[PDB]
Amino acid sequence: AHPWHDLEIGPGAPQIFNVVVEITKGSKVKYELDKKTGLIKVDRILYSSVVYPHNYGFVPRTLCEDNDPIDVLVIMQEPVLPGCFLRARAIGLMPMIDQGEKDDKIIAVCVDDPEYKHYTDIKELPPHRLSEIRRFFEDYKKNENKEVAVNDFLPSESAVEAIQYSMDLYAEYIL
Amino acid sequence: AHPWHDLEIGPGAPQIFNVVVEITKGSKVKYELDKKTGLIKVDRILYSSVVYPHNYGFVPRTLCEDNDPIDVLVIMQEPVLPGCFLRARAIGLMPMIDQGEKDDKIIAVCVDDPEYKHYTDIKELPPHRLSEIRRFFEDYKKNENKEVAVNDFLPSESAVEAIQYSMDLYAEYIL
Amino acid sequence: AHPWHDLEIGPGAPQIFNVVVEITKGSKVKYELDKKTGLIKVDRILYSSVVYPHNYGFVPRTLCEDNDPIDVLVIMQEPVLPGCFLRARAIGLMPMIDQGEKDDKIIAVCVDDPEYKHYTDIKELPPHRLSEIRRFFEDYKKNENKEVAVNDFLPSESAVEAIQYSMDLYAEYIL
Ligand SMILES: [Mg+2]
Ligand SMILES: [Mg+2]
Ligand SMILES: [Mg+2]
Repeated sequence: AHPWHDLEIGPGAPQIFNVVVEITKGSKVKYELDKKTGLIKVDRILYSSVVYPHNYGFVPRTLCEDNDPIDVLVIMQEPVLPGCFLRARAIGLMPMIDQGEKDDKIIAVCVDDPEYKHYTDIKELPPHRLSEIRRFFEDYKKNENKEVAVNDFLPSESAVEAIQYSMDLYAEYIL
Repeated sequence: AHPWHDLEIGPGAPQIFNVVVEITKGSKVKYELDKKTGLIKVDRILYSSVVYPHNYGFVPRTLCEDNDPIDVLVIMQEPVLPGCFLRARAIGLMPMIDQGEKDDKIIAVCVDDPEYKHYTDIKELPPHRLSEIRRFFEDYKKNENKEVAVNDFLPSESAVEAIQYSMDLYAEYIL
Repeated sequence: AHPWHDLEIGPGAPQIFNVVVEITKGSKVKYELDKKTGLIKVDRILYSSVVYPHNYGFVPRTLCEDNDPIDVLVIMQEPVLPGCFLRARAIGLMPMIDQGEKDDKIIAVCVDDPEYKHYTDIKELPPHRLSEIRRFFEDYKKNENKEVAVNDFLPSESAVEAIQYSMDLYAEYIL
């Protein structure tokens, strides 16, 4: 199964959905799905002594304006390996700009993680968590001389609307 | 290749056989094969501060009464990653009951591990190893309020008979 | 996608090319691509207390006299996981003999690693690095009672010629 096209989004979408992990919490390696093959590839090694703050990946059968599936950061107890998928609930949305292009990220929790599965909104999180996440995306390409502006987080309903829209775009631009 | 259906069981089956690893020794993440896609998914994060005592997975082209392929715990020197497979010899069988349902596990060694490849029966193992394994399966779902009873281990020939039966069930219930 | 057959070698071949990693830097597990299925398998656990000095794998759509794709050792900042691929530049060639059979290895860097992407020849590396690499391949099967002779390293152009030849052999012996 191709993890973008063949894996189902999950019956509970857009509220709950599968996430294919590309990058493990704590990693300096920026892995990405290779869209053509469905394999995981090294896009690059980060140019700063920084690491992804949480597991990170994408939602199957979604599509954004950047021609990628929608991105998700998944808060949970444990590191998850690239290429594996998990079930997640959207709890907030982080709008941002990467060199003039929209690049919004979903903030989610794993619904099968007994510690985090009961979160439904990012306002429930310790605020430092949000501060660290925002700072990561403002920092992680600085040493590539690439400009990343991050805006204020939005609530879970904004995230759910983003997911739904990306489902629609995928369904439209398929065949 | 779908790792359940397309990967061969191995010429030496039922005595020696491929094992597709789902969970690495030391992990708190309960990964599982997603039967439909052949991808590895997070089933859950364990609900106790426990970890899998050994690499853990399943045998291709097998089927049990629980509609899953047969489960195998593989004793060896080194952690193995989810989605990779290895060659194993069955050396014992651990019968158990998960909430009233049969859920027996094969105890095996990796035949390509110079340290463990010469084991042919669980009675050859340091007995604590068996004690820790049994205790793990009695413990690991307790905090999910799920009941798991584990019975006395059986010899390698009982394990080989279990494997063979699960080969037969797979061959029957295919097409 | 089958990682040997279906993944492209990369537009820049033979100078720059995809590498599918089989073994992570620091590993004692000798993983290998299973040619038939495209899955990663445990070939064996190394028989000495040694570990791979760098990430290690193969180039898609190549073929050598040993009926395997050509082998590559990839020098870079970070460990890469089995089954993932990356973009690499050939910077040298290590000729060797494994029990009377040719088994030459490419020495490469990851072109997406900001630290190493500017290397074009192995003479640019700290010489100890070459000493450690050579010694690894002279050591790692000793305890299997298998004989491995390693010869003097050759420059990047020798590596590029090896890659190109292995591309040709693959194209010939396909269908
Ligand atoms: Mg993305
Ligand atoms: Mg199972
Ligand atoms: Mg090889």
